[PDB]
Amino acid sequence: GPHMATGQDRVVALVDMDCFFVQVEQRQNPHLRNKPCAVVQYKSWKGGGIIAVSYEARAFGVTRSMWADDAKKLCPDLLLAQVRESRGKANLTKYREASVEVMEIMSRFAVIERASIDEAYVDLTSAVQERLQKLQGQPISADLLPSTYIEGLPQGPTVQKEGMRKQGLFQWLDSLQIDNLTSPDLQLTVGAVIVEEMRAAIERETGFQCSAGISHNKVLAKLACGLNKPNRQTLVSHGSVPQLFSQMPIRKIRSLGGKLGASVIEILGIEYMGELTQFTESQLQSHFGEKNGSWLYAMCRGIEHDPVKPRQLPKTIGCSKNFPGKTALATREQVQWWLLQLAQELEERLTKDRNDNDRVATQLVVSIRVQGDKRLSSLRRCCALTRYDAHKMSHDAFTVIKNCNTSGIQTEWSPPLTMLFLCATKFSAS
DNA sequence: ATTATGACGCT
DNA sequence: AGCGTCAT
Ligand SMILES: Nc1nc2c(ncn2[C@H]2C[C@H](O)[C@@H](COP(=O)(O)NP(=O)(O)OP(=O)(O)O)O2)c(=O)[nH]1
Ligand SMILES: [Mg+2]
Ligand SMILES: [Mg+2]
Repeated sequence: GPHMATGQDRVVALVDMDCFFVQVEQRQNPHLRNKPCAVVQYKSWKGGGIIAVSYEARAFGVTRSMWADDAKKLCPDLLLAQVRESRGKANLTKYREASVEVMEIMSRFAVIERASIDEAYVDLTSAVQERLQKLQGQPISADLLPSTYIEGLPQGPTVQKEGMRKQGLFQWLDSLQIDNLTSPDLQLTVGAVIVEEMRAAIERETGFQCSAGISHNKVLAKLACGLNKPNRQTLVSHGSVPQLFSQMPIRKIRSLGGKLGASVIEILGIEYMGELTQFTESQLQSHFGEKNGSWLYAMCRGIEHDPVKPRQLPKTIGCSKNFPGKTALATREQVQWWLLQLAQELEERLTKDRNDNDRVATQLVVSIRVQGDKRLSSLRRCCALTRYDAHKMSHDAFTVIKNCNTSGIQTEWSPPLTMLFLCATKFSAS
């Protein structure tokens, strides 16, 4: 009753760039704009592997993870941009720099948590309180929400998508009690006004379009963001959760798309997030552990407490390359040369990071995969990172991995290596 | 031969 | 510390 917390204390937004790498390439090359196009890494094997797809190309069935040759079968006029190659490997610098452009704009409005190269959470609670004081009980005009959808509306008592959007928005705004400065629905609405402004700023100052979700916590904001992509934002209220979750496959919620989500489905004999409400917190904890159980009990009611962390910069800086099938590294000279290539890219990125961000990494993590292992990493070993020198980093990585070499011969490497990975971690202020 | 990352939980 | 999971 009156003591049952409803998880309506915060206003949280999730901003995700639409087809990011594609937009970066379309800004640089206007010939790619408003066209079916995709971004690929490498080229020789099946035309390269697609990692980003414009919405025009998605209409033909083009997806991430698809080989470009296969994509061309679905979309013969598909245009392709290739990721830059440096020191024999894909180099993603252009997209990391474009990311910084966007994240610095977002940081003007509120503290953000960088969740990936193209998305960030925003805690708008305080900004919303400020705007509400400025409004002075003035109603919110639909003109202030020109790209906002209200999930679950319209309802009750009409052909085109924009007319649907506007009808739902008008139903929402008509039911708003702008008198109450602590109404959660009002707070969400003001949050959506601020996010319209943030997205306008991003597009004006970078040329990039994005989508966004506005809700009371990170998981609902993330889910909302995907409901109306591209170039739109969606508000998911606390009240919309029962209907939304009643037909929501468990796998659609962040964290449940893998083995745990499959176990929830299999053990409980359910399919949708809303079915979880029928179990007690102790029941869920008994199946999925104390932490997962409490999280599921709250999440199926729309409640989640994970804070937006004040963290605009990545916590690690890493360099990885796969060596599939017959390109695996089977000599010591090979392994040394590629450790050096990775280490040289890492040195360049670390030196730039130190100059920009006033910090130094102190730990080097070396991960490898050996032929036959189906795991991402076969082995992971750390050593100290005391100088930004690629030859030293690569020599140290070799020293910590050289005992994996089964070959009695000194020149050969067996079993051959199918992946190398260097990761700088444990940053300190400098 | 699905690649290149990044975050975070467990023990 | 080293390994596993999840995202994409
Ligand atoms: N290297 C690499 N980059 C990837 C991979 N997957 C994604 N990226 C890169 C390329 C992506 O552009 C970028 C952002 O990932 P999203 O937000 O998941 N996809 P997007 O922004 O394209 O479309 P949407 O409009 O649906 O949000 O991350 C991968 O497997 N490998
Ligand atoms: Mg995106
Ligand atoms: Mg994203």
